[PDB]
Amino acid sequence: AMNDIVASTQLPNTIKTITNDLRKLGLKKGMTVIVHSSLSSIGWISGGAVAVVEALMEVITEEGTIIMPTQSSDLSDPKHWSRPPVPEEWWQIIRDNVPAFEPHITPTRAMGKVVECFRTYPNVVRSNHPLGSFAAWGRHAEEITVNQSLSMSLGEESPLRKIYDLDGYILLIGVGYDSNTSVHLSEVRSGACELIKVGAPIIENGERVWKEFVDMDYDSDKFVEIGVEFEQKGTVTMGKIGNAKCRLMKQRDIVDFGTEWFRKK
Amino acid sequence: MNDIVASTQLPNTIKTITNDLRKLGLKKGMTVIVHSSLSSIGWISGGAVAVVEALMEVITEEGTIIMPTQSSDLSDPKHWSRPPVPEEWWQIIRDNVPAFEPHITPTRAMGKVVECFRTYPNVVRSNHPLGSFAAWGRHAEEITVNQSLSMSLGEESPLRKIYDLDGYILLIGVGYDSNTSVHLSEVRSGACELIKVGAPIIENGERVWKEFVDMDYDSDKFVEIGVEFEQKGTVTMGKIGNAKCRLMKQRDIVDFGTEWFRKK
Ligand SMILES: O=c1cc[nH]c(=O)[nH]1
Ligand SMILES: O=c1cc[nH]c(=O)[nH]1
Ligand SMILES: [Cl-]
Ligand SMILES: [Cl-]
Ligand SMILES: [Cl-]
Repeated sequence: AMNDIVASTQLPNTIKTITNDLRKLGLKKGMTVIVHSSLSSIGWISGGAVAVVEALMEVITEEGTIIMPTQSSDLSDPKHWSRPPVPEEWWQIIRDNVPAFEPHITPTRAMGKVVECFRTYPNVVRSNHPLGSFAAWGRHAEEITVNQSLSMSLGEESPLRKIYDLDGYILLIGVGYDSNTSVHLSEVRSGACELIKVGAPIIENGERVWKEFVDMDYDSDKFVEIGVEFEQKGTVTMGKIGNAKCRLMKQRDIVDFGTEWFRKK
Repeated sequence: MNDIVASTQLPNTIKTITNDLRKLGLKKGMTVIVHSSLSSIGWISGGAVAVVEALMEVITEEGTIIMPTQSSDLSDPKHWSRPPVPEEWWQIIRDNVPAFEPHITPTRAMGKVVECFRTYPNVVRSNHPLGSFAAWGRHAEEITVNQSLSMSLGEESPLRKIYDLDGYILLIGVGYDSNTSVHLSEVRSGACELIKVGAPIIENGERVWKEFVDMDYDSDKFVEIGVEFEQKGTVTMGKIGNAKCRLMKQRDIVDFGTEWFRKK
C-alpha cells in the first residue's frame, strides 16, 4: 500500500534530502559502490525511483561508479524454481520458448524499481550474463561489466571480483544481507555450495539457443547469519535515508569475512 | 503469483499470444493503441517481453503500435487522491520533483507491458510531462511528435493522430476505464472543465516547474459509455490466454463518446 507509505512519512524525501542523507552516511564523489535497495523503505519520495537514481549519481558523479545487480531469473531453468515453482509439465515448453537474454531489453526480477529505473539510464551499461548480469555507470562501468563468464557467473570472472579489485563499497538501502550479492563471491571462494547444471536462453552466433552450463547453487539464506556475525566487528556504517535503515561497508571486508566464515563452516 | 500459475493450463508464450491476437483480428499493417494487464492473461513464459514481441510479430514495422505512457507522478499534488498527500508537502513537491525526460521517466499505473515497450529499441515517446505516449512502427514518429502542453489529449495529441489514421484499440484484460482514446470525446464534447495544473520540464537547459491549463480528465463515465457502445455490435471479443479482450476501431468509440457526452 502507498497509503501506509504516505502515512509513515513526516516530510517528502527529495533528490536533495536523499543526497544529504547519502553524504552523511559516507558516500562521496569518486567512490565505487554497488547498491541494493527497497524504494518503499525510505518513505514517500518526490519522483520515486528516479529521485533515488539521480541522488546517487549526484553524490558519486561520473568520476565514481555505481553498480546494481540486474538478475533475470525469469530466464532460468524451471526445474529449480520454488519462488514460485511451476508444474513439471511446463518445464520443456519454457526452455523452447522463453525469450533470449538481450541486455537492453530483458527486465530484472526481484531487483526493485530503482534497478529498473537505473538500467535504462543513458550511459548505463549491462554485463552479458542471461541470469546474473549487473548494470554499471561511471568511471569503471565498462571495466566492471565486460567479459562476465557464463559458467561461475558470480565468481572470479564476474563484476563482483572487479569491485573487489577496485576496493569498492556496498550500500544496502532498507534491505538486509540476503540482498548482498557480493557475498556470493564468498561462496565461490570458499567452495560453499554444490555445482549444478543450469540453463539459460542466449543469442549465440545470431540465433536463440537454450544453453546448458554449470554454476554454483548460490544460496543467500545463509547470508543474514553471516551479516549478524560480521557487524559484531563494528566496521559497517549505519544510518538513515529517510525512514530506511541503511548500511555502508567495504566490499573486501564482507567478502573476506564471508569466505573465512564458510571455510570454518 | 501462485494464483496466476494455478489458474493457467499450459504456459502462454510468444507463439500462443501471437496466435490469440490473430484470431482476435489483429493483422499486419494495422495502427493499434494497446492497453493491458499482464496478470489477466495467465502465466507467460517471458512475461512482458513475450507480449511485446507477440504484438510486434503480428503488426510488423509496416503497422504501428501505440501505448499510453502517462507519468502522473509528476503532476501538481493539490489534485491527488490515489493517494492524496498533506498540503504542507505540495509546494515542496513542485520545487523538487524531477523534470520529465522521455527516455528516463517511468510511467505510473500503465503496467509492465508498457514499461517494457517503452524501453525497446526504435520505440519513440512524445514529450508531454504527464500524458506522453510511446509508439513503434511505420507511423511512430508522426503519432508522437509535437504534443501540446495544454489540452494534452486533445486535437494536437496522439489520440487524434490515431483517429486520422482510422486506427484500432486493443484492450487486453482491462475495461473501458483504461480506454485512453475516450478522453478525446471528453475534449470534443467539452465534458470536463479546465483546471490549473503543472509539471516539471527541461526548458532552455534547466529544470522549470511549468504552470499550464488542461482538461480535468475523468474516466468515471467510460465504463457506462462502453457498455452502451457494445450493443452496437462493433467490438470483437476474444481471449488471449485467460484475459477477455476487446478489439475495436478508434473512430467508432470516439464519435459514440462525443455524442454520448453532449446529450449528458
Ligand atoms: O516463476 C518463477 C520464475 C523464476 N524463478 C522462480 O522461482 N519462479
Ligand atoms: O501519490 C500520488 C501520485 C500521483 N497521483 C496520486 O493520486 N497520488
Ligand atoms: Cl571506492
Ligand atoms: Cl582465499
Ligand atoms: Cl528499513
